[PDB]
Amino acid sequence: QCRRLCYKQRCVTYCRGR
Repeated sequence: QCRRLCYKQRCVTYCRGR
C-alpha cells in the first residue's frame, strides 16, 4: 500500500509491493 513518509526535511511516497 501507499503511505507518505518524510526524510526529516524531505517528503515522499512509499508504495509497498513489487
